[PDB]
Amino acid sequence: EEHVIIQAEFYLNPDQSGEFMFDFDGDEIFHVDMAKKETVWRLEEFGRFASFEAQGALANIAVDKANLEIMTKRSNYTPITNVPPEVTVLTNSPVELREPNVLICFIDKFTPPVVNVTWLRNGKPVTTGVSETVFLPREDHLFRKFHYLPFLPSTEDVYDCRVEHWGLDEPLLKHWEFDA
Amino acid sequence: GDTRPRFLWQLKFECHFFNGTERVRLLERCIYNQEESVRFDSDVGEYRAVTELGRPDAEYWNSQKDLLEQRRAAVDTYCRHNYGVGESFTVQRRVEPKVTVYPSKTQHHNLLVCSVSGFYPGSIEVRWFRNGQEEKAGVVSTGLIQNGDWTFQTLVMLETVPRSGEVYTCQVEHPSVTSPLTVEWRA
Amino acid sequence: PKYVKQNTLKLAT
Amino acid sequence: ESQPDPMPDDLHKSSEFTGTMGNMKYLYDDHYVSATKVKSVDKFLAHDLIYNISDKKLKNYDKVKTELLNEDLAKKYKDEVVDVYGSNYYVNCYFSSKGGKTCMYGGITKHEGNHFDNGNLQNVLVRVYENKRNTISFEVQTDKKSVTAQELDIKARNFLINKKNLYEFNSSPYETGYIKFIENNGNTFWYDMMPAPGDKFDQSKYLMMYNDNKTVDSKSVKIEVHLTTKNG
Repeated sequence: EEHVIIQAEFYLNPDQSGEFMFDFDGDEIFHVDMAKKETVWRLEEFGRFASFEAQGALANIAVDKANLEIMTKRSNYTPITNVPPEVTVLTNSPVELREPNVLICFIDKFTPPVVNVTWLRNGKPVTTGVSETVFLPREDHLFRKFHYLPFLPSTEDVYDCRVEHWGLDEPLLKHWEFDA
Repeated sequence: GDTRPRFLWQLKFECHFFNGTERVRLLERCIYNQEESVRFDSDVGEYRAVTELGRPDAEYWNSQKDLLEQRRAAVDTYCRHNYGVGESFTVQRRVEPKVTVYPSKTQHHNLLVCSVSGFYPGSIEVRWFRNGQEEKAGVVSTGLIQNGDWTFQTLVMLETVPRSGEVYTCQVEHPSVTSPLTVEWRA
Repeated sequence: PKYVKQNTLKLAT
Repeated sequence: ESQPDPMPDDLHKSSEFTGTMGNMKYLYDDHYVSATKVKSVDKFLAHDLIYNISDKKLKNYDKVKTELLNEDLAKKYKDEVVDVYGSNYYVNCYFSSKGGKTCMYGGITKHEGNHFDNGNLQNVLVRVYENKRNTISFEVQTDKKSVTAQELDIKARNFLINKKNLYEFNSSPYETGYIKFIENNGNTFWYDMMPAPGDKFDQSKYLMMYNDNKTVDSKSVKIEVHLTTKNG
C-alpha cells in the first residue's frame, strides 16, 4: 500500500455529539464544526489549496443519527463497552533548557469518543497556548487524540496531563518534568 | 455523576491507493459500538454483512442498483478525485528531519541516541554504522511517532563499547532529502 | 480543488 | 459596553451582491414560525431543540429545529414551556428527529407570565432613516413582555418590504442597511440587513446570527433602521 484517505464520521447517544472529518495517512486534513457549520483545516495552508462544502456534512450526520437509533434498537439497546485511554506525554522536539518546546499529550486507544483533558503546572491548570485535535479513527475502531501545551523548559517545573474517561476508575495524571 | 450507557455509530469510507492513483480500493464500513456490522469492499462489488446485525442492510442496499452503481464508481468519482484534490499538500508534502546525536542519560557501555524529529512523510530509515559498516546488532528504537500535527519523530539508540578513534555514524534517509543525512559521534 | 464526500445510506427499517 | 455602530466599510453593499435578493426577501416577507405554550420534544446535536409546530399555513412542516449559540443555552430551555418566533429556512436544514421539517435559530422565550391579560399587544417604536434623515416611523407589535430581538426584526423588515420595497427579486433600492436596537439601559446592537458579497446567499449562515437568542424588554426597547441609497 501507499496512502489512505479516510472519511470518518460518528454520532453518539446520549451525548448527542457528532464528528465528520477526512484523514490522510493518519493525519487529519480537516473536520467540520458541527455547530458553526464550517470546514476547519488541521493546517491553515490546506484551506488555501482546497475547499469543502462544510454544510453538507450535517446531512450525513442526520442520517448517521437515524441509523444509530436503528442499530441501538435492533441490538436490544446494547451499550458501548468503555475502553480506557493509554496516555503518553512527549515533547515535540528534544528538550533543552529555556529552548522553547511543546508538550504533546497522546491520548490513544479509547472509546466512546468523549474525554476531559487538562494540563497542569505545579499542581495548577494551564490554559494559555493550549490547543487540541478532534477524535481520530483507528483500525480497531477505538480513537486517538492529541492535546498541546507550548512551554519554556525549566528544571523546577512539573507538568501533568489530566485525562478523564468513563473507562478509567479515576482521573489519570501523566507526570512530565525535565530529566535531561 | 453521568452513568448513562452510550450507543455509538461510526461510518468510515476508506480510499486505499497503491502505486499512486493506479490501483484503488474503496472500503465502506459501518460500525455499531466497537463492531463493524456491514461493509462494501469495492474489490468485492457489493455489500457484505460482517455480523448478523448487519445482514438486513447488506441485503437491502444490494437490492438498489442505482446505489450499487454509484458505489462501484466511487473509486473514481470519490477516491481518485479526492486524491488529486490534495495531492500537492499531502502526497507531495515534505519536511526535512532535524537530526542530532548525543549519549543517553542512562547506560562499561555508552548508549548513543540518534534523535530524528519533525519530519514528514512518516516513512523514514535510520541505521547506525561503525567505521563505515552497518550495526545490525545492538540497535533499539522507540518506533515511529505520529505527533498529530503532520509531523513525526523517533529515537534510535545504539549500544556501544567505545574505543578512542571509533566513529559511530547515524544515517538517515528520507523523502525530503536526495542524499542521506549523516551525524557522527567521535569516540 | 473541491473535496467530495460520500453520502450516508439509511439502514434497513 | 454596547456594540459600536457600523462604519460604511463595516456594512455589506447590495451592489456587491450578485445573487438573487429574493432569497433574502423570502425570509422576512410574511414568513415566520410561531408557537405558544410548547416544550422541546427532542434534540439533534447538543446545541439545539426540536419542537412539534405545524405549518398551519400550507402544511409544509410539523417539526421545527432551532439552533442556539451553545449547549447551556439549550439546557436552559430544554424543559421549559415556551413561545417560539423566528425566521425559518429549508435549504441545508438537517436533523433526524427521534411530516415536513424546517430549521431556525434562537426565537425562544419562557411562556409563564410573559404575556398581557387581554390578548393585548405591546407596541415598539421603529424609526426609519434613509441617508441619515428620518423618513418614516411606525410600530411593530409583540404579545411578549420579554421578546427576542429577532421577532421584532422580522416584523420591522416585513413591514419595510411592503411599504418601502426593502428587498425585491433581484437587488434592493438601498445599498446598505442595518437595524439597531437601543435598550432602556443604554445598551445597543445592530444587524446588517444586507447579504454578504458574492453570487450566492447562504440563508442558514445569515440567520445564524439569531443564535444568541437575544431578548429585550418590549415596553421600553427602541428600534432604528438605518438605510442608504447607493449615492444619495
